[PDB]
Amino acid sequence: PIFTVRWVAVHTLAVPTIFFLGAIAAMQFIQR
Amino acid sequence: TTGERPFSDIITSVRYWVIHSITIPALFIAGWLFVSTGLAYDVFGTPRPDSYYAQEQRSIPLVTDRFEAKQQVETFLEQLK
Amino acid sequence: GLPWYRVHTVLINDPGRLIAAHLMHTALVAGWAGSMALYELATFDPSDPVLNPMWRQGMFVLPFMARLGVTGSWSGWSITGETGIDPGFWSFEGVALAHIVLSGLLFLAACWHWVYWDLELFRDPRTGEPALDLPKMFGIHLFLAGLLCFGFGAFHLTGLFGPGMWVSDPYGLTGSVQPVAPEWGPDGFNPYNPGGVVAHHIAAGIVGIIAGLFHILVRPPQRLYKALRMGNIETVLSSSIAAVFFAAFVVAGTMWYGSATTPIELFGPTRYQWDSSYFQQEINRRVQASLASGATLEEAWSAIPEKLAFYDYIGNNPAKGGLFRTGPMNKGDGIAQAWKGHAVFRNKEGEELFVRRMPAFFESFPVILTDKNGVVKADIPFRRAESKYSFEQQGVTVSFYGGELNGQTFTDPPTVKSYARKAIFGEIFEFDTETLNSDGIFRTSPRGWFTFAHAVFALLFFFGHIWHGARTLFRDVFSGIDPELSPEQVEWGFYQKVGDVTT
Amino acid sequence: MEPNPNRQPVELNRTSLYLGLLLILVLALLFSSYFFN
Amino acid sequence: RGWFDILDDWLKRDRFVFVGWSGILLFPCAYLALGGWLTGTTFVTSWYTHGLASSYLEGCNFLTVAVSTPANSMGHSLLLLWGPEAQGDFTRWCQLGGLWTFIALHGAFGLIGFMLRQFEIARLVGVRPYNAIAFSAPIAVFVSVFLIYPLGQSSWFFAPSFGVAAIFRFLLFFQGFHNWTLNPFHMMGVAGVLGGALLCAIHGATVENTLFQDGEGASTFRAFNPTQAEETYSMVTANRFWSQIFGIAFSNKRWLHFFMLFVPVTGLWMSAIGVVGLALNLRSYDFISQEIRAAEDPEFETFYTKNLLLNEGIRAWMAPQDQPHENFVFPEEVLPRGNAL
Amino acid sequence: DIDGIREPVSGSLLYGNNIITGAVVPSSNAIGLHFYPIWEAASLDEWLYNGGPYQLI
Amino acid sequence: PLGISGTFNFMIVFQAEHNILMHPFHQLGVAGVFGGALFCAMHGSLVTSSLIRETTETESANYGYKFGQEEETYNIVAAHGYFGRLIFQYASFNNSRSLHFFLAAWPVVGVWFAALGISTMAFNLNGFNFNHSVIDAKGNVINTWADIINRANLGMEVMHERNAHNFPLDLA
Amino acid sequence: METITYVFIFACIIALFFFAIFFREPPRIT
Amino acid sequence: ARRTWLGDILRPLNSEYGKVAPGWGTTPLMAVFMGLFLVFLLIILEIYNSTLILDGVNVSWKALG
Amino acid sequence: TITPSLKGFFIGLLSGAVVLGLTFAVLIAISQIDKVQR
Amino acid sequence: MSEGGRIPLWIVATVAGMGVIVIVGLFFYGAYAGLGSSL
Ligand code: CLA
Ligand code: CLA
Ligand code: CLA
Ligand code: CLA
Ligand SMILES: CCCCCCCCCCCCCCCC(=O)OC[C@H](COP(=O)(O)OC[C@@H](O)CO)OC(=O)CCCCCCCCCCCCCCC
Ligand SMILES: CC1=C(/C=C/C(C)=C/C=C/C(C)=C/C=C/C=C(C)/C=C/C=C(C)/C=C/C2=C(C)CCCC2(C)C)C(C)(C)CCC1
Ligand SMILES: CC1=C(/C=C/C(C)=C/C=C/C(C)=C/C=C/C=C(C)/C=C/C=C(C)/C=C/C2=C(C)CCCC2(C)C)C(C)(C)CCC1
Ligand SMILES: [Ca+2]
Ligand SMILES: [Ca+2]
Ligand SMILES: [Cl-]
Ligand SMILES: [Cl-]
Ligand SMILES: [Fe+2]
Ligand SMILES: [Mg+2]
Repeated sequence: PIFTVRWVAVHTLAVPTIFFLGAIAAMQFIQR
Repeated sequence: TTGERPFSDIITSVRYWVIHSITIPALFIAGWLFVSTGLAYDVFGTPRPDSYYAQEQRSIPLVTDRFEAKQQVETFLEQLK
Repeated sequence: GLPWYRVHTVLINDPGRLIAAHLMHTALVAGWAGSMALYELATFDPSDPVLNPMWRQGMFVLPFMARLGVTGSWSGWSITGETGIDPGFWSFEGVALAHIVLSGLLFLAACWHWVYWDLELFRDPRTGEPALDLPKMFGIHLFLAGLLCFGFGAFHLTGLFGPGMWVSDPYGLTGSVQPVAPEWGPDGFNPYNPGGVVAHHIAAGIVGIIAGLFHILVRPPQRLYKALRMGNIETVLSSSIAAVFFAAFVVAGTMWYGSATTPIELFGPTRYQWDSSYFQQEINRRVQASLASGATLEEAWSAIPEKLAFYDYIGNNPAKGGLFRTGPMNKGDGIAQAWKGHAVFRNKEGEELFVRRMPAFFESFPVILTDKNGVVKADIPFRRAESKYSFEQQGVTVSFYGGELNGQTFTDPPTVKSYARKAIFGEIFEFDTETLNSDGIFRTSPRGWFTFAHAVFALLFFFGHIWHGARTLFRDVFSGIDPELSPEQVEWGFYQKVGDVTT
Repeated sequence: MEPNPNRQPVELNRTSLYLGLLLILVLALLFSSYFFN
Repeated sequence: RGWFDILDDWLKRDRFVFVGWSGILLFPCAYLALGGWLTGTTFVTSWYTHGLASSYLEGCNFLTVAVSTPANSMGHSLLLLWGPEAQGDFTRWCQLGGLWTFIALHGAFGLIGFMLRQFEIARLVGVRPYNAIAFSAPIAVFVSVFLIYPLGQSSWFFAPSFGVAAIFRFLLFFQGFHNWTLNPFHMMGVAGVLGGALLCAIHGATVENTLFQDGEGASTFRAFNPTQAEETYSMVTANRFWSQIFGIAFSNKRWLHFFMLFVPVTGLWMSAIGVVGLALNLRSYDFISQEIRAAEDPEFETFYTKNLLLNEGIRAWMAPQDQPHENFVFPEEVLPRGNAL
Repeated sequence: DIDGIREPVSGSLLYGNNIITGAVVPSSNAIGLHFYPIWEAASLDEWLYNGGPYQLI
Repeated sequence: PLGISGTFNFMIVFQAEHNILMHPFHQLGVAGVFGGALFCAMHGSLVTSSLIRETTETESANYGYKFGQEEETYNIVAAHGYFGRLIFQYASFNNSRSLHFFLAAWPVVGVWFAALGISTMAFNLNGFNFNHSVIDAKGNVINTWADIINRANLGMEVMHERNAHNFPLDLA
Repeated sequence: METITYVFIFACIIALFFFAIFFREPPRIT
Repeated sequence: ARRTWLGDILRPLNSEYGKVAPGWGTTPLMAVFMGLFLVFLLIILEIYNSTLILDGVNVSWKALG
Repeated sequence: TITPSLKGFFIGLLSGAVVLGLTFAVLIAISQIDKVQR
Repeated sequence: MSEGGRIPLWIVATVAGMGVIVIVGLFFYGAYAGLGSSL
């Protein structure tokens, strides 16, 4: 189990980003 | 060189895409569900479209007391039937 | 030669002349204090501490003298409005004189230290080079600061041997210099408790003495000496500048929000007292207490001190000024003469109406009258053609209670409207606008001007800190980088640890 | 008296003079309206 | 030998992402400020603090989302999550505007972190710390606009809110209430920013158009080597060109580049001073002579008085919705309006 | 008369402006996009009233 | 208008009539001059930071460069070495030609777009309009910051040229 | 006197343009 | 350089330039004090800010009569 | 005694201490493992 | 297999880019439908 500073840096940004984009995508179909 | 393996070697690698063709759709779908199940609303206290006003009310539920603001918000939410 | 912005660097390895320069700076500052005090005494009008106190008159050093117990003039008056007082030597004039003389002496000492720069004291016994042992100097000077701080707390502020400090009631009606006991409980850290100021100086003084003795007796760790460049006086300049901008931000803060050391009788009320209608609330409380005790409206309102009413007026709000609107507040709305009394507005049906007050944000503000429940009942229309709430339509009248207009009622729309216009500023006053040729435009108080100056200076001094910290820690390269700077230290792949040539 | 060894000659070249005067004059052109108010 | 020295060794390794001692402060605070902004603009409302929708979840777009300031009633509360207002409740904390102070503060300490990074890397590489020094201007601007300015006003509410349209609103508010365009410190700011852009453009273009031919390619980018000793463009030809076009020209490369530091850095610092003034409403709002004349003379008109009319319009028409805690009710008849409009 | 409504706006220093308030004022809205050189005016006084300087400059 | 306050008048009325702040070309313009200022300071500070030592402490570092000298006066490898570590190695320009081209292109293109912003709002193709874009389930308008901007713009609109309009729409 | 002041400063600036251009220290190649 | 009576008296106070304690010396203790100082500042800040609210501590002009 | 906000103060204090402590424990541990060879 | 180059970078770029286009496109669609559409 070996991480690097770069792996961590990359993923702390990338993981939430994909998650958030999923959320926002979903939001496009919300109707009042 | 910094010591780590080049990104263009990784994002063209089969291993990388094996990992991420699973992890990326999974994360995406998870965020999707975070919204579509309505959990986001309840985590962040965000009004649903039917929850900005009670039916005949037309005044913003503006917080006016610093130290019982929590209670004031709870009261406002109670006022939505 | 030296560029113009580096001329003073000739002082860096010349302790004697550095002391001369510092002496000259001190002389200049002391002289400024003396001069400023003299100018203020030459312009200050002591005849009305109620409606014309110092903070209305653009007084800046007068309140600092008053704060620590200098309240009287050799001419016989005092800032609390007393007569036939003997202030002793330490009148405002005495303080000024003292500062002037101090200035003179510091000037002469500067000359002497400048001419006799080459003192043995400044030389290192070993090398014979100019050398200041800055860590021990820090010990000595901290010890001194501690003794002086402690003494100020224990003798001056307590009144044990000294005058005490300015204190007042929560509405700044009855301020005076009093001895203050230290407060040793948690309320000691309440900014509005003077006892806390006393306790502070006693305890922090003691701590200063002990830490001073430590810094006198214990040499710095090699690692700290190296890391902070304790052989380089510029390091001291950097950290001193940091401490100073910290301090400057703090005094800006307590001047703007108020504390026990920024009394409203010396510096004027705060903007937040207007925001929260502090004085209006106290006034209404007194009036209601009076009515409940059986007084008539005229009686209840006439029992309100002019001073209290004057605090409830936006012309005294320090957040109503202008950067280039110069001089005393009196130069704007005028020299306050008298409270006109409380204006009560009513419509043709006798409902009491209340003028919506101007918030500090607004240079101009409309005139709108509501009932107790906030329903609009009257106003001054812009467009007239579809007006529903004009004073004429609604039959608005105004009656006055207390003050000069007590018992009077006005019914003609122009007059009623004029007083309404004044009512957006809070309580209404008569002003002398001819004496200073006042222009009717609000100016800020010394609370405002002080806060401005010190927030700006603090911020600039942040840059000073950064610059001199940089100069200290990068002394080796500040004429340029090493001409043979190997392409293995600045490039990648060569070293494990950055900078470290051995890896 | 021994001469002080810490002394240094001072310089302002012509270009610095022109820059400085430009700065002063333009600052004055800017702030004067506010000075007259 | 010695955990401190071992740790220092590790922190300062030349890895893809330099960490440093400064990184210990920088990375968490910057990550939290950015993360806070993305979380808030994606999911969080401003209903209870402003009467505003402010997230993608509510239907806002990129231009209109924001993490908004707390309600005016919060004063200058730190609004800590575990503080007396939210009392540990994350949801209420979001509803009370906790994310605004979260982002402003983690962001401030993050800026401290970054400037410290600039110092640490400069020190390790062996160059002078002018980059950090220059970063003092962003610092001054952030601190004066996001911290000092609201601290002078009634509350955090009047701080800028973190969003595109929110920032635009901040601009228009400053015009209407502060007459900020009239302020000589803002003007110096503008001169530094536009002058900076001018220098960027003109310097870049000049270097690119006085290049020596150092290769045979018609694309001239390949004809450069980082280790080469020679200047890649002609300072002499550049100097003659500008001397003949504009009358004056740089002749000293070192002065040119220092000046490029000096202009925008000095500009931003001056604007910061102006904003510190505005914290106290200490505005450059009026010219008194103008007002005395115009008050006495109904035919005297300048662009200054015209702009004050515009400001009065802004204040009257925007205040009731922009300042809901005041509960402003301005009847139609008191709204200032010109003919017809 | 910038907006062509006989409401003349003062731009110059001698007529009550400082450096910040002063301006050469745009030509009249009654002119619109019409070419208004000096020789189209009946006089320099007319020319000045209608903002001729602006167009020339 | 050819004057300082007149320039501000122009800006405010422009905002009333075109919502220029919400126009992407003006936003690109802002990115251009903010960016220009940033890169100006950045470049200045990096080159300044990597000047080769040619002077003593009592003289200006500028005397270390002589007009027309053939050698570059600073260490671009040191400068790049700092900048790449400050971000990551590849955001940095090691090529001075590409770097200076960027310095030219960013503000020039951004300002081109600013110019086109004014020039197309000239034909009343205006900034984004999200006035009342968010509505709740009943149909109540939920204001966004766009709607507050609209309140300010309304103030400007109704007050400007207060005696010039006789008809309800300001159509030019 | 205000007008005189503004015009004076402006005039000094133009004069300075003249000297800065035609009476600059001449650039010299080494 | 010139000796004076007062110079002679003051001499020992400016005679240990550059003298240091070995290694880290009292740095740990210093660290402790700095920490305590930080906590102290956090406390008075939060009290002034009404983020920390204490019995008998009324942070208002209405503190004392 | 201990008000709610004082309790909260202790909670924030402790939270921050735990964060800094964990951070430094981890950093020191990693640095101990991943030593620079000289 | 962590072998770097097994998938041609131009295909990766094309696919990724098309993806970006798709998602941004979905967001712009969302500007005209549902919440934020003004309808
Ligand atoms: C010689 C003794 C002496 C005495 C008794 C006075 C007395 C006075 N001075 Mg004068 N003055 C003096 C010397 C003196 N001065 C000198 C040498 C100078 C030139 C520098 C001045 C320049 C001066 C000015 C410009 C002004 C005065 C003013 C005054 C009056 C208000 C004082 C005040 O509010 O200070 C407030 C003092 C402080 C807030 C002290 C700050 C202490 C900092 C925070 C210490 C930080 C560093 C320290 C080492 C930290 C660690 C300490 C440790 C214990 C922990 C008062 C009558 C005021 C006045 O009314 O003029 C008419 C005023 O404006 N003085
Ligand atoms: C700590 C600083 C300070 C503060 C807060 C005060 C506060 C006050 N003074 Mg005092 N005073 C001071 C120092 C201070 N003074 C000094 C040093 C002197 C000697 C010059 C005086 C002499 C003095 C006199 C003679 C009088 C006052 C008066 C007053 C009162 C009115 C102030 C006013 O109109 O300001 C107006 C403020 C401004 C117009 C702001 C100026 C901002 C400058 C010009 C900006 C400069 C920018 C710079 C050039 C840019 C460089 C750019 C480059 C880096 C690129 C107010 C209580 C008046 C009073 O009422 O006394 C009874 C009064 O008559 N003061
Ligand atoms: C305790 C405060 C303090 C002290 C003792 C110093 C001392 C020094 N500074 Mg530092 N500095 C400070 C604070 C201080 N600074 C602050 C607050 C800033 C930000 C404004 C700076 C920014 C700064 C820079 C950028 C530089 C220095 C430099 C220097 C060195 C040469 C100074 C010189 O010869 O100027 C001579 C100055 C003049 C001949 C004219 C200056 C006129 C000013 C601009 C306006 C007039 C102000 C007026 C006279 C007094 C107002 C005082 C009051 C309002 C505060 C010297 C060691 C220089 C250096 O490092 O040299 C190697 C250098 O380049 N300082
Ligand atoms: C170094 C990185 C860092 C920094 C500088 C900050 C800073 C901040 N955070 Mg953030 N945060 C961080 C990382 C960081 N955070 C991380 C990693 C997370 C996720 C876990 C968070 C999650 C977070 C949340 C949810 C919140 C904050 C909040 C805050 C603010 C208030 C914090 C506070 O009051 O602490 C108080 C505690 C300390 C400062 C600890 C001090 C420990 C002392 C020094 C020990 C002393 C020992 C002593 C010397 C020993 C003496 C012995 C003797 C007794 C015998 C402050 C700006 C709050 C905020 O933003 O409000 C709006 C908030 O709600 N943070
Ligand atoms: C083609 C795109 C047109 C707009 C951008 C034009 C680039 C140059 C504009 C700045 C000129 C500054 C003054 C001249 C400065 C100067 O003298 O430049 C010189 C520089 C180098 O010249 P060379 O002679 O080596 O190459 C140009 C020719 O000779 C062909 O080899 O020119 C270029 O690099 C042109 C590159 C264009 C390649 C296409 C660029 C695409 C840019 C896309 C931007 C879209 C952004 C959308 C908004 C977000
Ligand atoms: C010698 C002698 C003597 C005498 C002394 C004297 C007489 C002194 C004086 C002194 C003085 C009398 C001093 C003064 C000073 C002053 C000052 C030092 C000032 C300064 C100022 C400033 C610095 C300012 C600035 C500014 C301006 C101008 C504008 C606005 C802004 C500002 C504020 C920044 C005797 C007999 C004692 C004895 C011994 C010997
Ligand atoms: C707050 C808080 C916190 C934190 C959190 C975090 C840290 C988060 C993060 C988050 C994140 C990290 C997120 C992310 C997101 C992202 C996104 C959302 C993105 C998007 C993008 C886009 C949309 C793109 C666009 C574009 C551009 C920009 C340009 C190019 C083109 C395009 C169009 C593509 C904690 C827990 C401590 C506690 C509580 C509070
Ligand atoms: Ca529905
Ligand atoms: Ca008059
Ligand atoms: Cl207009
Ligand atoms: Cl019309
Ligand atoms: Fe360059
Ligand atoms: Mg939608």
